[PDB]
Amino acid sequence: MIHLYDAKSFAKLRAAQYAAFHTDAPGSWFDHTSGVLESVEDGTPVLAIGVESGDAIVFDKNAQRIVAYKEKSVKAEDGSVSVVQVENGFMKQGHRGWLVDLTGELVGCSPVVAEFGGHRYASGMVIVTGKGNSGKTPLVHALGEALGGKDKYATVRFGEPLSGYNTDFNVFVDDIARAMLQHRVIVIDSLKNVIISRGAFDLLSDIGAMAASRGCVVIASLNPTSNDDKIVELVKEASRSNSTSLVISTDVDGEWQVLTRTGEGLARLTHTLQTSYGEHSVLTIHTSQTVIKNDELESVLR
Amino acid sequence: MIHLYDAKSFAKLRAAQYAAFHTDAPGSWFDHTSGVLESVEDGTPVLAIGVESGDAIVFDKNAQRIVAYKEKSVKAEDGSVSVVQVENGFMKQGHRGWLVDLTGELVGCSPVVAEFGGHRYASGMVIVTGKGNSGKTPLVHALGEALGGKDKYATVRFGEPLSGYNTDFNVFVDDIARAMLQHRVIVIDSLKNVIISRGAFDLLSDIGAMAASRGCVVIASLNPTSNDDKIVELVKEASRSNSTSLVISTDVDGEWQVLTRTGEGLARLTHTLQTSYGEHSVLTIHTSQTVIKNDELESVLRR
Amino acid sequence: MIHLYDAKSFAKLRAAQYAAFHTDAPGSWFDHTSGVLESVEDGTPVLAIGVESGDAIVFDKNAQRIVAYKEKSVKAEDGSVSVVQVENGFMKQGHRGWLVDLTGELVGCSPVVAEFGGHRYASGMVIVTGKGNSGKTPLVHALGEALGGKDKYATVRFGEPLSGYNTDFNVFVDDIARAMLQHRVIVIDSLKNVIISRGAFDLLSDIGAMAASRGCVVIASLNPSNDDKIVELVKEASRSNSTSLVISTDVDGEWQVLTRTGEGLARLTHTLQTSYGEHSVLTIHTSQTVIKNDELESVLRR
Amino acid sequence: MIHLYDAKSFAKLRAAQYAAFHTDAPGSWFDHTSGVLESVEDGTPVLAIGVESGDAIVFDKNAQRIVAYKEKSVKAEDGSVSVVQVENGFMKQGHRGWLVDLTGELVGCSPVVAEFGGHRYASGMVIVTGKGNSGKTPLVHALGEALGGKDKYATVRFGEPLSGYNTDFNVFVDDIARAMLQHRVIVIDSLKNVIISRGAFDLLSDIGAMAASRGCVVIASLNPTSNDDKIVELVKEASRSNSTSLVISTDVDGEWQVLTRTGEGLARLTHTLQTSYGEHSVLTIHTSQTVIKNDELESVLR
Amino acid sequence: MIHLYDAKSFAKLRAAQYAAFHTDAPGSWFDHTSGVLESVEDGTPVLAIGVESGDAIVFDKNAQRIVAYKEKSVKAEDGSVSVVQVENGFMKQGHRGWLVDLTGELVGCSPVVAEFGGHRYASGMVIVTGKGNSGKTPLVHALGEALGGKDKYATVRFGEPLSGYNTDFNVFVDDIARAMLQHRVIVIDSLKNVIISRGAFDLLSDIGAMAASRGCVVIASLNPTSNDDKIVELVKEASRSNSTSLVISTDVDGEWQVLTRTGEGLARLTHTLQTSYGEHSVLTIHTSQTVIKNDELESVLRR
Amino acid sequence: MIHLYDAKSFAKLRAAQYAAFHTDAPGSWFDHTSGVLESVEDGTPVLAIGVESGDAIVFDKNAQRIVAYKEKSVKAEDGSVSVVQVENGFMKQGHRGWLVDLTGELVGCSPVVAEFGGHRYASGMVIVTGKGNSGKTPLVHALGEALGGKDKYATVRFGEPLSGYNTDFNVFVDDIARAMLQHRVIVIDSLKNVIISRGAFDLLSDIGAMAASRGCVVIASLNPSNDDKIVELVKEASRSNSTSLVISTDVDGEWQVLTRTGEGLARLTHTLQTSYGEHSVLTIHTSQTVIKNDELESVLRR
Ligand SMILES: Nc1ncnc2c1ncn2[C@@H]1O[C@H](COP(=O)(O)CP(=O)(O)OP(=O)(O)O)[C@@H](O)[C@H]1O
Ligand SMILES: Nc1ncnc2c1ncn2[C@@H]1O[C@H](COP(=O)(O)CP(=O)(O)OP(=O)(O)O)[C@@H](O)[C@H]1O
Ligand SMILES: Nc1ncnc2c1ncn2[C@@H]1O[C@H](COP(=O)(O)CP(=O)(O)OP(=O)(O)O)[C@@H](O)[C@H]1O
Ligand SMILES: Nc1ncnc2c1ncn2[C@@H]1O[C@H](COP(=O)(O)CP(=O)(O)OP(=O)(O)O)[C@@H](O)[C@H]1O
Ligand SMILES: Nc1ncnc2c1ncn2[C@@H]1O[C@H](COP(=O)(O)CP(=O)(O)OP(=O)(O)O)[C@@H](O)[C@H]1O
Ligand SMILES: Nc1ncnc2c1ncn2[C@@H]1O[C@H](COP(=O)(O)CP(=O)(O)OP(=O)(O)O)[C@@H](O)[C@H]1O
Repeated sequence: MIHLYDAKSFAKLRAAQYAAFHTDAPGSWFDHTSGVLESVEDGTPVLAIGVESGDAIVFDKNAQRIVAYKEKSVKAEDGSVSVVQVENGFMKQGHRGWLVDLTGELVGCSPVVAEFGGHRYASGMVIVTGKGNSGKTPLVHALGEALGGKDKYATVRFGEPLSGYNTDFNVFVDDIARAMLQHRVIVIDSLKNVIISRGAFDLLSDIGAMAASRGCVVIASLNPTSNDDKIVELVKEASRSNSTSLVISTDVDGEWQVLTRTGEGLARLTHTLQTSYGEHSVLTIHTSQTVIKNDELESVLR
Repeated sequence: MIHLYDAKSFAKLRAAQYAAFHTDAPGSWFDHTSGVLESVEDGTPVLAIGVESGDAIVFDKNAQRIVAYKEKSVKAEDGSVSVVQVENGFMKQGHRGWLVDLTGELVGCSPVVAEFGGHRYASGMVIVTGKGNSGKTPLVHALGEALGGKDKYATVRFGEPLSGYNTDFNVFVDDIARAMLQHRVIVIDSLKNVIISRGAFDLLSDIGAMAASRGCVVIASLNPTSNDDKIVELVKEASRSNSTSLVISTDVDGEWQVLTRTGEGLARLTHTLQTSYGEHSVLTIHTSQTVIKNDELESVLRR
Repeated sequence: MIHLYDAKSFAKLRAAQYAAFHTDAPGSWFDHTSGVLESVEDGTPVLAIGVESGDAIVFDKNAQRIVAYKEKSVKAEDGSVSVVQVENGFMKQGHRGWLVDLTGELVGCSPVVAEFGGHRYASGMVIVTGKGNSGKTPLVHALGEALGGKDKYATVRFGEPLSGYNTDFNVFVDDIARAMLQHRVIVIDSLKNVIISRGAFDLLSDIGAMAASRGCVVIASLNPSNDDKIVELVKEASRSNSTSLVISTDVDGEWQVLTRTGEGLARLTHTLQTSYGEHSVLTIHTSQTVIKNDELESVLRR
Repeated sequence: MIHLYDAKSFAKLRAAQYAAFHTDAPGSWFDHTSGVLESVEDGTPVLAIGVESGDAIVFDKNAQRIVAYKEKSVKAEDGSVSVVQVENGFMKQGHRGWLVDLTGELVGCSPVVAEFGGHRYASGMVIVTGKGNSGKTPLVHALGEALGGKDKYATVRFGEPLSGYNTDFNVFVDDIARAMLQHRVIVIDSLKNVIISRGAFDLLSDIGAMAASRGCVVIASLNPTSNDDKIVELVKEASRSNSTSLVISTDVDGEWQVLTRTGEGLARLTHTLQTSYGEHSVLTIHTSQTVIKNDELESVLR
Repeated sequence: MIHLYDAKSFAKLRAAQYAAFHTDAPGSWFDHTSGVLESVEDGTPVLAIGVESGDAIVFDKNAQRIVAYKEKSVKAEDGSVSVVQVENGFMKQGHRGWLVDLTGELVGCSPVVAEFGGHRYASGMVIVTGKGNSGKTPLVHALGEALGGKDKYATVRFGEPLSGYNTDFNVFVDDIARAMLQHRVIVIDSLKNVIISRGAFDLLSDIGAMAASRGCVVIASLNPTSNDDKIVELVKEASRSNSTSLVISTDVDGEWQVLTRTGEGLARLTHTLQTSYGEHSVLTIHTSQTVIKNDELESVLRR
Repeated sequence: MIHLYDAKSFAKLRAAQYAAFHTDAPGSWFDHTSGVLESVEDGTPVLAIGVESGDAIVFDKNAQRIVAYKEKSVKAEDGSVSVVQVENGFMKQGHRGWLVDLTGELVGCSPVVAEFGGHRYASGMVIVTGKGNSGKTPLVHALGEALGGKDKYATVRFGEPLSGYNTDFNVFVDDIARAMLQHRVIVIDSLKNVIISRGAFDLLSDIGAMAASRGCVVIASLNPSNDDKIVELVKEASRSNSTSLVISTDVDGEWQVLTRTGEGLARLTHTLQTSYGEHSVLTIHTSQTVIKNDELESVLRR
């Protein structure tokens, strides 16, 4: 819905947005939204996500896909009406994203998902990428472990010529839906095959906001291997604007720069990570706030 | 409809167009068109806007979407007939835009929406853009507040990987329709995701005229930072010709140039704004008439 | 239909074409075709024009749109049959353009629409364009007034972010149809939004011939963007879709008018001076040379 | 159909092909094929041509369009079966082109259509084109007159912003069909608007063979005005390979080079024309065999 | 179907493939496959080829097109099932190409179609092409005559602005189907108009294998004289990989180089031809074994 | 399905992935998955693969295509539901790939398919490619023989102008399905014709994972044309759609083998020598080092 503001209520929102990342307890937003999801009546649609064609499939609070749901209308606070109808497995009426209000008056946040090694990490989508020798798959799994902390992290596998990997996009979004409904920390290997169908475009534009509204983090690897002007700019756009955070490799092997958006038109934060390998190529991130401007960001985006 | 003119009636129109921006009371056009909207019979379609596919959804005066409306014909002054029919939520007959006459004989106006810091601002669409370090989201909200004045301004959120943001285009146009039906000052964050489907193209071409006819201002942020020849020229065209005003960043951080179209084939006006940040990144525009030619405009249009 | 010629009847046509522009009374062709239109039986289709999709809508002599019309066949002089049928608002059978013969044996003309300041102006489409500081919207309205003379000129508004402007292409062609059925002098602001759907392409290719056959003039502004696809389409429309061309020059206020006088005839050029009065109203100052194709192509660069 | 050959019967064909251009009486082939057309039973389809969509409309021997025709099968000499069926104005079964055998065993010819000023001219399509100041519309009409000789030549008008011009492609092909069924010499002004829909592509590939099989000549003007690599190469291909002859302007104003294909894999012939203008821009070709190689042809094709 | 191999049975195949070109009697494969075709039951589909749309039309052993054929299933040796069904003139089930096994265990062959002037020529598709002054149409007819020897060669005409030429693609493939069902030596003039619809793409990819499996040769002219990067690379690909042999003109007028694939991953053979013209432009090839590497091939492929 | 991990269970997986390539008995994974396939109930769908259109055909354990199969739902361990339905030969519900779990908890492996000449070879897809004089078809057959060892290898033929070759894509995928259901070592000649329809794109993205999950190896030849669109698609398929890469070098007869050993594991390189015998039969001469991404990208240029 839309929101009305004056000087006073806008200052309150900016202060609440600041708190969502800087002062709130790591993972609290996730716990809150779980409660919201739990309070929903049984079989009521909570989430819809786009399939390859651009149609959308719909899920309830138990990550069960809904085949049939009679049309129902909900009048929101602003006066706008939300209609939802599902027929033969697909959304007849409604929109893509959260079909129930997870956020209320609190929007444009970057809720804090976890803290690790003296740094706070944002929910939403984190894109792991860059050129050079530093490996992306070992990094996503190490971050997934670290930010999961006490909790296990979920791995969604997609589009690699290795054993057990799904290559069907429609199963991919079904995995992603379920992961976001049930887990705070999610890893995606890999995002290469989506980078084009309507579903693939829908996902790039939908997932960061879906994740941020849930308070979960989706950590996807994206190898920018191609030299093609069409596809390489789509990697830059997804890295710059479709993602909530960006983890990118550097000149020095093992080293990475993390770029975090802290909220709606707020300062973007940067820090550096050191890493090293153990047995069977398991990566560990070494444990032991500065802002970045847009000219620094565009320089890094190469 | 079409309008017939001679030397005498054309001079009258140019003089009335001048008044709409230069002399009329800020926000008066908006108040007028509200009255017009209020006088419409209940459930009668007043506005239609295009969805992703290029179909269109339709609304009444209370920003309520219309599912069913029997075909009805209205004979305008020029002799042209307007037909409107809605079936299963979508427009079967009719056009995109205002389905009732908000403007009458007064066309090509650029109605003054507000005054702030010694400068008058136009209704229609304002595109906020440019390259460099100066931030666009803090600027749209500051302008939204300033031009709202005594009134609150409405925020439509779209296509950012942050909490509570809608990313479905069909909900976006539903938010925009409602905002324009009910508020003088509107902010859009952000216009990146529309910049391509028929709906997205329809919106770029429809919104400025919709806004200007209502006497409300839509203030949209558009980051041009990507470097593809296809998409960058579409940002220039939208900035040059789809927008009623243009707010663009400069070399000096915090500083912006405002370029305003004052009316149908009238002089384009430029002025400069200074800004600074307060607590939690809230931007304030500092408080305390010159024309710009097309070669100056094209020079500025490079970013 | 098709026309058969020998040396003698071809010389007659060239002489009649010469007269249509050079010697006939300004506006006489328009008056003639009005009479033709008036003589048509009531509700009989006279004009069809293409909508966004490439379908076409149809009108009668009173600029009223026709929803239903039973199939009817007309055998022309050459033996060719013209069939017209309208169903549910759209043309089922027939063609785009004038559905009744306005021209007879007299074709490839550039009928003279008006005279002003010692120069004759052609009916058909006039494209107003060029780069630099000289303004196009003030010029189309000044020309519209001047060529209207004793008569008012009709303004069709399209695709500008200003109050009261239509942005729906289907209403645009409905305005244009009506203007051409009822007025000698027509202004279009602006042609930028058509410059792509089938309707938009149909209009660029249809309007000059529609106008020239009626003996009315359509004066459209077209601001010429730096994309190779779109810029060449502006050159083609300026070179070959238009009957006349009005283009700005180095000196502010000054314009060159390039007029096609008929089917494979000499193209004529002259110069205009202009200045502004109050509320930005433009006046054209009151007080025959041919142009070759190498001069034309030189001028066509902007 | 297909044709079987040995050394002896192939030499006979080459000798008969030589005769079709070099020794046969000008216009004889046209007279022959008229007789063939006349001998066909009434209402039997003789010609089908493609409309904008790629569907095709069909005609009988009197250039009357056929709405309905029951499926009929004809067993040719080679054993191949030709099926023709027309329903609701369009071809349900059959092919584009001549639906009856005009040529028999005699194929790959360039039948001589006329003789004028000491030179023989081929039937098929003649494309008139080139850059520079020499005008194309005056030239097509002068050639149309000259090659028509005792007979009038037919003019098909298409896609110019002048009075009486059709701009609907479906009417254009209906005019062309009729012209070819009833006249030896045909002029087309202009071919710019086809140069893209399936019909337009079909026409470029169909018309030369249709014309050559009838023994009529279609003389089309094509202004190569565009500077676009996509469209300019399509003008070169149409000029090189879709046309039977090529008339192209030169450096010297008034002067043209005619390039004629004399038959299936035969020598291409070149000659030069002088021209000048009279009253109301009527062009006269001045009255008072050499082969061209492929490297000379490609040089000229610029 | 698929084929299983070990070292021993693979060596046998390579030796049999060698024989198909090098030692077998010229035209013997064609005679064999005729016998196979003759043994088929009446009206049973033997060949399907793609039309402009990508649908396919089907023929029997007498080159008669089939309108109706009830679904029938055939279990091959490998266990795979071939289903064929024709309805309303078009293939409802089945594939493009030979609908009956012409080849059995002997695959990847390159069967010898004829011998002329001390050189053996392969069945399959021969593309005649190149730039310069040497003419392609006189060459295809001369080769057609020479390789036909005692037998007449069939000419399929397509897409030239000359008398009696078909320009409809659907008739073209009907001519080609019939020619391949009934003749060892076939000429196509010209392949320019296919060089894009699904049928045209299907044909480029289907014809060489169809011809090679029959043991007939299709000799097509392809003028590459146009200069567009999209279309010129498609001429190179068709010349390099869609054709079984390649005949290409050289610097010296009248002279041509023939490049022959002798079999599945075997050595490619090159030789040179001299030619001259007689009466009414009839070309004669003058009468009285070396391998070419891929770098030599790619060098030659530039035109 | 998705998999949950902590530090401990992730280390176990990496150790199991290491074993799948490095320590497990060559071909053991293939033998296991055969057993799995054998245990399936008769006529139950086990594999679906995409046809030219993007629809998919489905097979059972005996490589017999399924025309009809009533909708059936299977609840997996993670809670996700797999639905399969086949109607009129095509998949109505379900996904592309293995329709039964071949891999369980063990995913992202590169199961060892064979050992030959002191080196271990991975299942999945091996792309054989490169520029220069070294021949690809003789190499795929030599590798097919060598890795087959005691077992015969299956050859799928596609898109060459030679006798007995299929050129229909729908038969190609039917051959591939069957080969993978029944054989450990598979050769494909050739992959040029797929390199574009939805099926062709689906296959490039599906085959490596299908093969790796089965524990069979598909060895395809791909000759790399000088078009920027198509050449980058060859690089992407070589870099990321394939499990291993065999590429020719400067020295004739010599090849470099690049092997992915598992999910985000070290890529291994070794060199092969070859020579020809009689009738062009190639023999690979009988008698671990890692490669970095900058070395890989250097090699990827051809
Ligand atoms: N023990 C070890 N020591 C150093 N580097 C290692 C390692 N194990 C794995 N890596 C690194 O991890 C990389 C593999 O991860 P990525 O960079 O994501 C490419 P990928 O995922 O294997 O395939 P892709 O290119 O298709 O995505 C290897 O190239 C290697 O540099
Ligand atoms: N306290 C502060 N001081 C200086 N600049 C600030 C600030 N708070 C916010 N900003 C500026 O606000 C900008 C954020 O808005 P923008 O960059 O214009 C659009 P966005 O929110 O980054 O979406 P995008 O990344 O998809 O473009 C930053 O570039 C930053 O420079
Ligand atoms: N009084 C005045 N003095 C000088 N120039 C004037 C003027 N009034 C108007 N103009 C010129 O006329 C121009 C307006 O017409 P145009 O620019 O050609 C159409 P536009 O308003 O830019 O809409 P567009 O987006 O379709 O181009 C202005 O740029 C201005 O320079
Ligand atoms: N009396 C005369 N003397 C010399 N040249 C003349 C002439 N009358 C006509 N022409 C020539 O004929 C030309 C017109 O024919 P074309 O070259 O075919 C262009 P067009 O047909 O007028 O428009 P197009 O460019 O849309 O096809 C003029 O440009 C002029 O050069
Ligand atoms: N008597 C003769 N002497 C020399 N060359 C001859 C000849 N007769 C014919 N030719 C050659 O045969 C060629 C004609 O065939 P090609 O050019 O290869 C295909 P085409 O018939 O021209 O169709 P295209 O123009 O669509 O390519 C001419 O280029 C010409 O050089
Ligand atoms: N006895 C031999 N000695 C040397 N080289 C041989 C040979 N036998 C075969 N070759 C080489 O192997 C190559 C054949 O395999 P490739 O070229 O890689 C596939 P192709 O036959 O060109 O079909 P393609 O069109 O799919 O590329 C020949 O170019 C040849 O150089």
